[PDB]
Amino acid sequence: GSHMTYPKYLLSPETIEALRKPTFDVWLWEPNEMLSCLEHMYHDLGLVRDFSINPVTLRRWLFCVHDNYRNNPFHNFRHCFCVAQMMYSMVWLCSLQEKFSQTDILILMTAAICHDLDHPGYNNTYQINARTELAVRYNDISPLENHHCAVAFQILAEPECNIFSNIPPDGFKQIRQGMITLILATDMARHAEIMDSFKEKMENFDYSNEEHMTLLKMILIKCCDISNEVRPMEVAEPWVDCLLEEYFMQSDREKSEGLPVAPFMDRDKVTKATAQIGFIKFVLIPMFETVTKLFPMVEEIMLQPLWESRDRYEELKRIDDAMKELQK
Ligand SMILES: Nc1nc2c(ncn2[C@@H]2O[C@@H]3COP(=O)(O)O[C@H]3[C@H]2O)c(=O)[nH]1
Ligand SMILES: [Mg+2]
Ligand SMILES: [Mn+2]
Repeated sequence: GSHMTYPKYLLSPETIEALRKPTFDVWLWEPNEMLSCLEHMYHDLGLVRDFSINPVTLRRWLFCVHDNYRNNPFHNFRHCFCVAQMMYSMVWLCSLQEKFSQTDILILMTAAICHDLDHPGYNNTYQINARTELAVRYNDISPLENHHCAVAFQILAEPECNIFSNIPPDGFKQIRQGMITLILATDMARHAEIMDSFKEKMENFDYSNEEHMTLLKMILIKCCDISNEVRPMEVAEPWVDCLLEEYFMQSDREKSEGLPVAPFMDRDKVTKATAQIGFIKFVLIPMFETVTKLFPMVEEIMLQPLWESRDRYEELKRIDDAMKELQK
């Protein structure tokens, strides 16, 4: 309803409102628009207010985080924007502010933004098997994730980027610990371990028990990370071709360098459909089923799109298969 046009990085009222929901079209926007969005999130969640974040530093820091993501097909700035924007969505969808402190929100949000810093676009198995410098550096223990985390704090140690410069040190120590746990929790090698620890607490969940809360925070960041398929089908789908783009780059290389190839990155055997049916049925549906025991509104906003996406890929596979029966 506006009297004149604004530049793009002046988000409109429509965009700001849309940003609260997981229907948001994470493809519409260029990096500067995404930066303004992340910025708005910090103000709107009251984090600028409650941690005295100098607002120019907030901007400088985000631009700096941006600079430290690489131009990978999948593990890129736009992916961290998805993860952060889904977390933002979740704060509203689950009323996380009723249950969590502002320090906990700061952790969730900053860990979402930082959780894949400087990802080289080849996973931990490649690093370990190739004996990369990262694998040697981190002794084969969640090397990518430990690195993302280290880069996060290197950025924050530069004073012009230090969004925590006005938090007292006890606060800093606490945010740092949370963020480390959360970013490390994103390594999928630990998925069943973390899911088991959570389910065990979920036998008698207790919002006043820090250990219960830490596990909830780890499940929350894990949901957000692997949440592409929760989004509308037109927004979700292009991500799968990016993921395969990386997975196939890795397996080419592995083949070429004599290293073990994983069959789920095997060009000859893998399909969008075959990639997503299992990942939806046996990773995403069940994780969100348990979150849903705490947050039942999660069913309708997030389990439904997943059921729909599983059903669609199942159809797709039926036709892809028909189609390779014209071949070979
Ligand atoms: N098959 C499939 N795997 C995914 C999908 N989304 C995330 N993953 C995997 O989950 C991993 C989680 O952390 P990263 O974001 O470091 O790398 C991710 C992918 O390997 C998806 O939509 N489909
Ligand atoms: Mg990761
Ligand atoms: Mn990620």
